[PDB]
Amino acid sequence: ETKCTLKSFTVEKGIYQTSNFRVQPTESIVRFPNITNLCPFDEVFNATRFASVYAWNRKRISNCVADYSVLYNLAPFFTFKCYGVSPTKLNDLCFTN
Amino acid sequence: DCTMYICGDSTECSNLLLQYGSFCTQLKRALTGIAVEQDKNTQEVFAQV
Amino acid sequence: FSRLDKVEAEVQIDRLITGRLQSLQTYVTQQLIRAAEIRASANLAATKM
Amino acid sequence: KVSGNYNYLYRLFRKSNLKPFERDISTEIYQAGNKPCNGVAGFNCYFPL
Amino acid sequence: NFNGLKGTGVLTESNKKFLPFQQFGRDIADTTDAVRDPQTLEILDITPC
Amino acid sequence: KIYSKHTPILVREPEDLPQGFSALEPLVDLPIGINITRFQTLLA
Repeated sequence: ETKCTLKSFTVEKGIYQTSNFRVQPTESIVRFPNITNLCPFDEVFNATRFASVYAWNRKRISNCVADYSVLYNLAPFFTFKCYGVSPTKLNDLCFTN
Repeated sequence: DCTMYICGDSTECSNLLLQYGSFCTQLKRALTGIAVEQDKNTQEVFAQV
Repeated sequence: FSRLDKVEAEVQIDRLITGRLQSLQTYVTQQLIRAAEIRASANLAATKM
Repeated sequence: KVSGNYNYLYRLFRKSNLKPFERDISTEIYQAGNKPCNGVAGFNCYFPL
Repeated sequence: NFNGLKGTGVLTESNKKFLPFQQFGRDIADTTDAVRDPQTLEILDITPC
Repeated sequence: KIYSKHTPILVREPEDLPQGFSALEPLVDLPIGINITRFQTLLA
């Protein structure tokens, strides 16, 4: 190891420093709430009528499980491009509201 | 330390750091140069008998 | 990493690697200056002895 | 709609610019002339929807 | 992976008393070191290996 | 965000405000979205 670090084939008497020391993790733990309420995306997207531009409505989505996999499964969803989060990474995060 | 200060607990971060050359190799050499010299100052002042 | 796509997160992560990397050099350069005045003061102490 | 869907509306004039996420729907008559316009839309004052 | 806080360390118990509106703990370095498990609401402390 | 600092058992004449440190704490958070510019405080 010290031969490789010093880029020489022989090392003279002394004290030399080499690679660091670290302890690898043993396993992994993942924690998330227990609600399973299946947020109503289809209610919003497949609504019979939509509001006007000048009087756009605000809807609250909370206390439910978000699943955008089935949402993106729809063919005619074209104009989809997101700023804060990459669009493919919406199934592994959490939001306040 | 080279990496744990910059890319601590991020294995993929260290891979990108290798593309910046031999930066911290200088730092380990430079910081060692100070440390060894500090012992020589004490030898010069006191060790005279 | 987990919030942005890997295609352009390199641009974001690069501007943060350089930001921390430049911080270390300023610290090291300070140490070389400080080590210069201490060594210039240990020789005076050795001469006094 | 083939026969004409006219339940969706917009605006052509507003007195001032708005802050983001603003919240009100005032459909009052908007005028362009110096003289005040009240009641029905007339000269230099027209229906804003 | 406490609610998206990816990292490595040893999870131990803590005696600091978070307020009801407090969930995350920080320090001088501005790196998280105290989180509360969403399911069972004890307060934990995070220190690196 | 609702910041309430209610001190009971304060033995003093009303006069003016006393001397002390007040640390307003958000008792409850309620995310509606609307903004308010006018209101009236109810009293019993």
